Order: sequence, then structure tokens, then C-alpha cells
Amino acid sequence: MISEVKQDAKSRMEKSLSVYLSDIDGIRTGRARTSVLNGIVVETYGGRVKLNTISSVSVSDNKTLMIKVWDSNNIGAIKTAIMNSNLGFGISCEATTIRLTVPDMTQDMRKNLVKLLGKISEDCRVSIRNIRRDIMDRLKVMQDSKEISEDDLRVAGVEIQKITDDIMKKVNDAFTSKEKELLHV
Amino acid sequence: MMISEVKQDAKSRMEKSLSVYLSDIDGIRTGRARTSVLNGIVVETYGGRVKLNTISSVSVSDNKTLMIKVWDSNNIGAIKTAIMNSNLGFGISCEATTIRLTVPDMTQDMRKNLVKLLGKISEDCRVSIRNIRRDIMDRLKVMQDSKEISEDDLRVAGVEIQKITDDIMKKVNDAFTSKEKELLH
Ligand SMILES: [Cl-]
Ligand SMILES: [Cl-]
Ligand SMILES: [Cl-]
Ligand SMILES: [Cl-]
Repeated sequence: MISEVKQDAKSRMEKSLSVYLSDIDGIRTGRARTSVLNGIVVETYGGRVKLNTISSVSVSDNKTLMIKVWDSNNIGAIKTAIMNSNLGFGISCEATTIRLTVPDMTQDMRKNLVKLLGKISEDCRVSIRNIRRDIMDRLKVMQDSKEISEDDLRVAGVEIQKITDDIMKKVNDAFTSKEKELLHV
Repeated sequence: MMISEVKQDAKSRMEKSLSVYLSDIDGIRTGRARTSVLNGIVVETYGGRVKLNTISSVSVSDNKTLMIKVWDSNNIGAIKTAIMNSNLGFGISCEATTIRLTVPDMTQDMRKNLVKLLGKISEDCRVSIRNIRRDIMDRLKVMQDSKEISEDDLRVAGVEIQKITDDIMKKVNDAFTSKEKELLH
């Protein structure tokens, strides 16, 4: 069934783009962003919880986040979890608010991240092209196995080459957007 | 952001590539009778949907022939429909409570093509695995340049992830040569 093969393309491609966005989303840029704390796991209330379910995070200025802790008994555990992530924030507190200052990014650190983000952008393109090559290889198998005609191969090839190109534009826009965050002040 | 999580990402993503390639080559006809070809067959009967192997028992009769013992002979039509709809290319005949499937004969030119395509599909899998390793290594390098982990930390993680890659590469290659042996008899 070609119908089942055309969905493996979009599924594998979307899943791959989804993996690469999550990977770059955490790359630090100098500017303070609440998502850097997305995935801080705090041990409280008998288990492990995401930081945003027991507090409220906000950007105070370019280099600072505020964390409003609703249960004051969670302040130490949150301070401990943030410190032990080794993200290296400046940590202090007043009453039920934790203040995080974002460490400065040096010039060399910023150039290394520009290069490493380019490499990851190409690792993404490679998986998208490799998915495409593999899907065509599968259709060539079906067409050689006399399961589909040649017309079925060219037609689905055009449709999938169109799906690949649209998915790739998302890849280039996402990695260009992240690069602009690195480059600007 | 923890090295342990990055390592688990490598494993999970390379096991997804391995699993996807195994299913790709499972769709390659070999000219020989193999019961695994009918594993996914879903049969509409008794007003619902059942796996083929809960209403029947598939055996290999000779090199080019499968025998399906249909316990409820009233299911023979529904099973024949299910198999023919999956477009697997079988010759089919009925007899009492039995369905004879003849494997479609494979020319030497088809076999030559499928060997070549198996090698391409296999190398696509290797490209995916190596790309994942490079991507994971780039993510570790981002963490090191961002001062979240040391250079020794990264090298230690790099060896462990080389171990994961070697182990999944070996399973890709063993599936490759085993599938080649089947294509060549
Ligand atoms: Cl600081
Ligand atoms: Cl650096
Ligand atoms: Cl894949
Ligand atoms: Cl590197």
C-alpha cells in the first residue's frame, strides 16, 4: 500500500524535525528565556515534578529570571535543583522569590555556538534527506516486486519531494531564527 | 542537559533507526516461503477484526509454498480476501480447511535489483546511526562550550556512546547479511 508508505515519510520527517527543535531549544543565547528551566525536575510532594507546576517563572530583564514559589517549603528544593543542573545561574532569594542571573556569554563561546548550531542544522538536513532516500528505496522495492507501476513511483516521488521541501523550509527557518538570537545583543 | 539524558537519547534514537530498517527489509520478497510475511495480516470476520494467526496456523510446506490451516472453514473467504488485499503477490488455491499460498517466483534480474536495493536501504540505516552519533556529540560539545560539563565529562560520554553505536551497527549489519543470504538462497 502506497498510502501506508506516504505517511511514514511525513511521520519520520516531522518526528525528526521535532527532535532537532527540542535539542536546539535549550541552547543558551545570552538573553534570558523561561524555557531554559523547562525540564528542571524538583523533588517535592512525594516525587518529582516539573518546575513550572510548583512555581511561576518570568523574565525580569535581559539577564534575569524571577521564580515565584507558591509553597515556601519548596524554596530550598528548587534552589538545590537549579544549582545541581550545573547551568551556573547566579541564585539568590527574597521571601518567596528566587532570582536567577544569566551568566555572560563570551565572544569565543558565542562563535563556538554559532558553529555548533550550524553543524546540528546539517545533522537535521541529513536525517530529512536520508528519510526521503529510504522512502523512495522502499517504493523502488514495491515497483521492482511488481506491486506498483512506474507511474505510481514517479507520482508519489513528486508528492514526497514536495513534502520534503516544505519540511526543510521549516528546518532552515528554525535554525536561522536561533542563529539570529545568538548573533544579536 | 544532563549527560545521562543525552546518552539515553542516543540509545533511543538509534534503536528507532534500527527498528525502522528491520521493517523496511521485511518487505523485501526473497523468492522463498517465510511465515513472517503474514504476521501483520488482519482479517475481517465474525463482525470484527482478528489477527490471522488467531483463526489459523501458518506453516511452510516447501520452498515456494505456505500452508494455512483455517480451523473455522467458514473463515476461508475472509482470510483469502485479507491476504490478497495486502498485495503480497501470492498464488492462492483452496482445499477443505486449507489455503495453499505459492510464493511469486523471482527472476534473476529482480533478485539482482533487490540485492542492490537492500544494500542501499542498509546504508541509509548506517547513515542515520552515524548522523545521530554526530548530532549527540554536537549536543555534548554545546554543553561543554556552555560550561555545563567538563572536557573529561564529554570524552567519557563519547566513549560510552561509541559503544552504543558499535552495538547497534553490529545488529544492522547482521540483519543485512542474513537478509542477503535469504535473497541468494
Ligand atoms: Cl552570574
Ligand atoms: Cl567556549
Ligand atoms: Cl529514521
Ligand atoms: Cl564536535
